[PDB]
Amino acid sequence: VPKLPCRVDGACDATIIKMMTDLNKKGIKVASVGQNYLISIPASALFADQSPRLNWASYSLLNEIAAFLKQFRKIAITVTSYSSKYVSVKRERALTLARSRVVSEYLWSQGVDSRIIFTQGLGSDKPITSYTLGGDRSPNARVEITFRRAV
Amino acid sequence: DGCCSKMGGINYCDSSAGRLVCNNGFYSTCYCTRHAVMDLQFLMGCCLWHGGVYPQLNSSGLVVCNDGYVSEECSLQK
Amino acid sequence: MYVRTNLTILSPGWLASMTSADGTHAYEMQKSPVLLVSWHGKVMQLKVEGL
Amino acid sequence: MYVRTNLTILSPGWLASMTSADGTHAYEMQKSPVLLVSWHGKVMQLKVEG
Amino acid sequence: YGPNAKSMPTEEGIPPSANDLLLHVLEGVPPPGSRRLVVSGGDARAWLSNEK
Amino acid sequence: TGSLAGLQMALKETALSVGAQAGLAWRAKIIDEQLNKQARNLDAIYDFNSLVLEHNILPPVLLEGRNTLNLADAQSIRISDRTYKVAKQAHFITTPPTWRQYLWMDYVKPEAPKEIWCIYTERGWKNGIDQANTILEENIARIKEDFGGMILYRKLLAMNMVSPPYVSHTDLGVTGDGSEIHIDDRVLRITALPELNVNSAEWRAAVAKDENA
Amino acid sequence: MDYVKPEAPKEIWCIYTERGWKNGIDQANTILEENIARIKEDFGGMILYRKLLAMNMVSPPYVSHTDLGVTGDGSEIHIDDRVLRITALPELNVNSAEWRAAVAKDENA
Amino acid sequence: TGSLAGLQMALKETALSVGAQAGLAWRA
Amino acid sequence: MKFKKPPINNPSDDATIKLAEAAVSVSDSMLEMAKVEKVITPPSKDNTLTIPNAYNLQARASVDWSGPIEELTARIAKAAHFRFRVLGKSPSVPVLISISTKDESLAEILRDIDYQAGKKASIHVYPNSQVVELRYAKIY
Amino acid sequence: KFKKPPINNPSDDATIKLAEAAVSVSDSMLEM
Amino acid sequence: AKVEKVITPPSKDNTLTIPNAYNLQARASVDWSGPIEELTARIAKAAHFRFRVLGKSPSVPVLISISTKDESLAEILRDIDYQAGKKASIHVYPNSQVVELRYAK
Repeated sequence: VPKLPCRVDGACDATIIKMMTDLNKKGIKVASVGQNYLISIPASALFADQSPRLNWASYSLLNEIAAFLKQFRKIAITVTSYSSKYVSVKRERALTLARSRVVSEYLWSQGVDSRIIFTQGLGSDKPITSYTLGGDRSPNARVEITFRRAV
Repeated sequence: DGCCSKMGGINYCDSSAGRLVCNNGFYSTCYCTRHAVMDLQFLMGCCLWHGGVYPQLNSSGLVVCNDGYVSEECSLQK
Repeated sequence: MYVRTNLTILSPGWLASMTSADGTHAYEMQKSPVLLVSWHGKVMQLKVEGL
Repeated sequence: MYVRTNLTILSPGWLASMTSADGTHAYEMQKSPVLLVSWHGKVMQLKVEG
Repeated sequence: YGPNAKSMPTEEGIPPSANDLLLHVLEGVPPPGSRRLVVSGGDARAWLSNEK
Repeated sequence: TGSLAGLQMALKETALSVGAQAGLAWRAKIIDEQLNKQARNLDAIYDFNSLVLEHNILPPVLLEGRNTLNLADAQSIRISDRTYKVAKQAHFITTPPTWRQYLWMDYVKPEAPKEIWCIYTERGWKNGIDQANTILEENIARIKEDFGGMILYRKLLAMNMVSPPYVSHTDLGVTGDGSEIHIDDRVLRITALPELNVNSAEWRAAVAKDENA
Repeated sequence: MDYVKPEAPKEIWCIYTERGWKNGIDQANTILEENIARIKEDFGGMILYRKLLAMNMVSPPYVSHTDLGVTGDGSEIHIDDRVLRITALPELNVNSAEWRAAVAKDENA
Repeated sequence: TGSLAGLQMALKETALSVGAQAGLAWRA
Repeated sequence: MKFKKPPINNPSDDATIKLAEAAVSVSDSMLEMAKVEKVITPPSKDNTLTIPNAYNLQARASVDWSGPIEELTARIAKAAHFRFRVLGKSPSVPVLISISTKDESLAEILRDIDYQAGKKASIHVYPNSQVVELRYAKIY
Repeated sequence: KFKKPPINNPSDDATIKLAEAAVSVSDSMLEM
Repeated sequence: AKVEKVITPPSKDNTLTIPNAYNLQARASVDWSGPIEELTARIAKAAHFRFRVLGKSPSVPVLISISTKDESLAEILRDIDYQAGKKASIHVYPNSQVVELRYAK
């Protein structure tokens, strides 16, 4: 007992509840059904107007999300990016792929202990809302990070 | 001490996974059996990666492992 | 053991058995401190002391 | 087949085997129409009729 | 061969198969006469029978 | 001891010895209460009565292993795809077995008995509880062995890899002398025990379809 | 390397305790260096084997396998017995007339 | 004896020997 | 905004955990081999032919019984207002049944008893004479 | 006024799984 | 690894292709470890085909091992062809509804 570990290291239930509550008040949607977890981020809080260039201040938010992801134990993470319709199908397929590549790289640079990270960009193919009047301000231009907690 | 803090407290030990269950439906971070997936990387003792310590008692201080290797490292010096 | 009853012996396993004309059973079996019987569709236990 | 030789039989696979004091071998094995042997560093083949 | 030969020839044959105790080990029943070991860190059981 | 600047008991065993027994007995009682609560479900699950063969013969117990390798030493290996073994042989029974001879745990109430006494009595209590759980797990493995071996026998008899037991009965008439008579003597004897057959040319396969829409 | 925590214990005591500390550190470094030499031996010997097999100076190991069918008696069966045995160990060849050389070019511009 | 918090004669045979005989004779 | 996940039951005991884990493996071993045996020998006949139904075989019952066959069959026949019949000699090793149902008709109870009897006994019903008949096998 | 629950109800996530396994085994017995 | 690995082109791969008849798309569930002829005959009988054998069975039979839970018979036939190796082959004719097991001389 004094030399076996007593819990998974660096993890606490109060810290999980605290950070989930803070993220939901800030505006990033965190949801859990069963043991699957979803984090949904609006694209306006991360990128410039449809360019794959991060602002300098959004790295604090990515750091906060990485500190959340270190609390669990997991095997695979999927990052998928979706955008809104601008010019053709190809331009936003390329845009969403670039956005997901950059975000998953910074998450891999920080110490998330996953075995696989998959990245894909779906363009503007799967909308979650019929109100399509905004540009990048629209609620259906987003990045979603999904995973399953393992044991 | 406090495993399910900011949850409802301990419900029970799930021995199939080796984990505690809190009073909301969340798995805890605390272990409750020894056959749980703990991520062990650092182990003590000597004659690891051999058979272990051959249990004869020696007049001198040499420590010999079960496959004939001699641990000079756990052996006392003169 | 030699057991005289009109219950049905289920568990410990007997060696020989006879039955009378009115439905009484007699069993010869090895020794055990418990017997498992069926009464009227219900399984219960009988306890044997004095071994 | 029971084969008596002092070559070393390599490929076809045997059932029982013996060696003498001076190095002659006797083997019992299943049937096959070819044997692959190597004598003192050199590989060759034998062809068996009958 | 007389009482001095120079030596006797040497025999080998079929290598023996797997030890059939592993069928009981697969079922989870310890081999008879064995003793228990304590395993920590994962889902496994272990026994010691004949210094194996 | 640590760094360079860092360089510059009988009640013990008596506490463990009274804690282990009390923990073991208490956990044994709780296990028996949980077993007695669920008595009908276990009778429905471990139904030995509906596996019995023709003349009230208990089926043999068979074991299976797959994808087998043995490294006998250096220079030799032996591999096989499946192996089957007869662990126990068939015999006559008068009563079927029940789960109680496997799963029931034994209780005798132990009535045979301060700064650090409490913590070590408590540790002994934990050790006794853990030991009882281990004992129960081995019992579960044993009952699973008997039921799984018999069930595997039924499948291999269906798939024509074992032979059934062959039984002969002899009818005597009215036998005895003038001091004792038996009216209808019959002697029953099984003459061929079940056994695996090595002729692979008669083996029968089973292909199960699914059909929908 | 093997660790067991030693819990088994003033004018000139300090300097000699410090000198003993330096001696123990130096001894540990020497032990590690011999271990490094040993792992380098095993890997370098195997790597050298691959090069000489490519350059045709050793022979490969020759292996034979025998297929038995369904074997056993009526109390125990094994479905597909196969026995594998390597019959020729690798060895250097002294006939120098079959040896093969390797000349590696470079080409630019 | 019981829980963890729970843990934290010649006249005998002479009485049985005079009672058994008297009960047996009276019932007889 | 307290987070909660829906199934919150009573606490569980690890013996019940271990028994459940054994029972699942027993159940799917059983399922697989029953599929094999059904594929190998297809059944052709049904005991509706030997036990047809009638009026006042449609009274209902719920039963939990663990004994010999004769008493239960006699109780069912007496509840159905039928005469009861035994054919053959009862064997020395008794024929044991175990029935645990809820709300089925007496014809269905009789058909399940007949299926569990197996090779040892049989049930027949004659509705024009109002007779339930149990006959033992000519074995031993 | 009052509607009590069944007295032996599988109100436990291990007891539930045990009871479903007990159901399926007996259904398989009937198929056999 | 790039120097040492040998591959075959997808044009000259000797494995039986999926015969895409309608009767061979039904799902099945097989556990078998034994001779090849009886399992192939059962697969053919399940597909309402005929089954015929051309060649001579050897002294030691050809042993395969199939253990699957949900799979169509055409790919089960493909696994039988792959595991048989050089000693036998399986041909499917979907006009005259027949499968054929051919031994190697």
